[PDB]
Amino acid sequence: MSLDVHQLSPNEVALMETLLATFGEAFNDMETYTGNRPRGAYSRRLLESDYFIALAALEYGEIVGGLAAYELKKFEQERSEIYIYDLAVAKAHRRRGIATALIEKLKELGAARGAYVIFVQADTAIEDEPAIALYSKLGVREEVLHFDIPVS
Amino acid sequence: SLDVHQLSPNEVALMETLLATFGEAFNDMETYTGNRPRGAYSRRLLESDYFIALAALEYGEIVGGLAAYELKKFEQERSEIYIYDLAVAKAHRRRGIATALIEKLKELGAARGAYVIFVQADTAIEDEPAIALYSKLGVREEVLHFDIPVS
Ligand SMILES: CC(C)(COP(=O)(O)OP(=O)(O)OC[C@H]1O[C@@H](n2cnc3c(N)ncnc32)[C@H](O)[C@@H]1OP(=O)(O)O)[C@@H](O)C(=O)NCCC(=O)NCCS
Ligand SMILES: CC(C)(COP(=O)(O)OP(=O)(O)OC[C@H]1O[C@@H](n2cnc3c(N)ncnc32)[C@H](O)[C@@H]1OP(=O)(O)O)[C@@H](O)C(=O)NCCC(=O)NCCS
Repeated sequence: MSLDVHQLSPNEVALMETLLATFGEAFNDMETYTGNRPRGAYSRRLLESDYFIALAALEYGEIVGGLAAYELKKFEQERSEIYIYDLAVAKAHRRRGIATALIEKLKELGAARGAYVIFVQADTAIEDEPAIALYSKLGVREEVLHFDIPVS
Repeated sequence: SLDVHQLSPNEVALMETLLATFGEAFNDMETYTGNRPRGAYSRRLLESDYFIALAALEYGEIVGGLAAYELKKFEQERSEIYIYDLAVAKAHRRRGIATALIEKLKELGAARGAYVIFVQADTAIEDEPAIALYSKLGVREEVLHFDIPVS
């Protein structure tokens, strides 16, 4: 395997755009991830922010997977946690340890940031158990309730 | 009536009071207050533009509180507000306070381009008021939560 797990820099908005296409195909929601892409300026400032983390997995120059996460600096104590928002690997490239490699990279990035934990919500439907099997091996599962409150 | 407003960088002595309010709603007056950050640290956090701290007052004192994070999305120029903790003092429970905190967050989320506010709710019997409050302002979905150690 020639896998390269790479943290996107502010100098790599172009890579972020391709990663969005990887997310779209993997989530079967191309319209959401590529239908109204941000401007380079917006994407750039996000990449040079203190809390946003974008990882890309590459094979011979091709993006085959990636991860988007947010570092949450806490208020009750001097500590931080990393929230994995999106994580995806291209279909032809799955069951090969790419997602594991991405999370392993996020761990060593987290330890360098002083974060004490990484957490991620797993959807529960039929499409999910590959991710659930992935998350169950790395962390501790707990069943919670999620609510989407609308904003006008 | 009620007074819900956002905390400011030079309201750290009030944030630290809100930290205590969390400690009694949650019954863990040691995680939220047994190891509080430096005075220096907490203003840095309040001066940040993605962290949102809300305190509900009635008569010049804390009854409710909210701590949230604005998540600027990468796929589109939009934002999502993640409520991390929402708490109301027990003495003043069931008076529409938690509702007023979320309504305030809606108005500020709109001024940030936020299209949704999401919040997690566990399942323990003590948390049925939260689940009830949340189930009427948003549609529920049952998900799995995973805590992965950085170790
Ligand atoms: C979930 C996903 C990222 C996993 O990618 P991946 O690179 O294939 O995962 P890995 O190869 O590292 O697999 C790691 C372990 O997780 C388990 N696992 C992964 N996929 C599995 C599957 N379909 N079925 C059962 N177990 C699975 C296995 O234990 C695997 O280890 P193993 O091959 O040694 O048995 C990929 O399936 C995907 O992109 N799905 C679509 C989007 C999605 O669900 N994202 C999650 C958002 S949180
Ligand atoms: C959940 C909590 C914040 C609600 O606070 P609140 O100010 O009392 O709630 P509100 O007054 O605004 O209630 C609004 C609606 O929510 C529902 N609700 C609130 N509490 C309820 C309860 N014990 N039982 C049933 N429904 C309840 C009702 O529909 C209520 O409207 P109503 O009184 O007119 O019938 C509060 O109970 C609390 O702090 N609990 C402890 C901590 C917690 O669970 N936090 C959430 C996770 S961070």
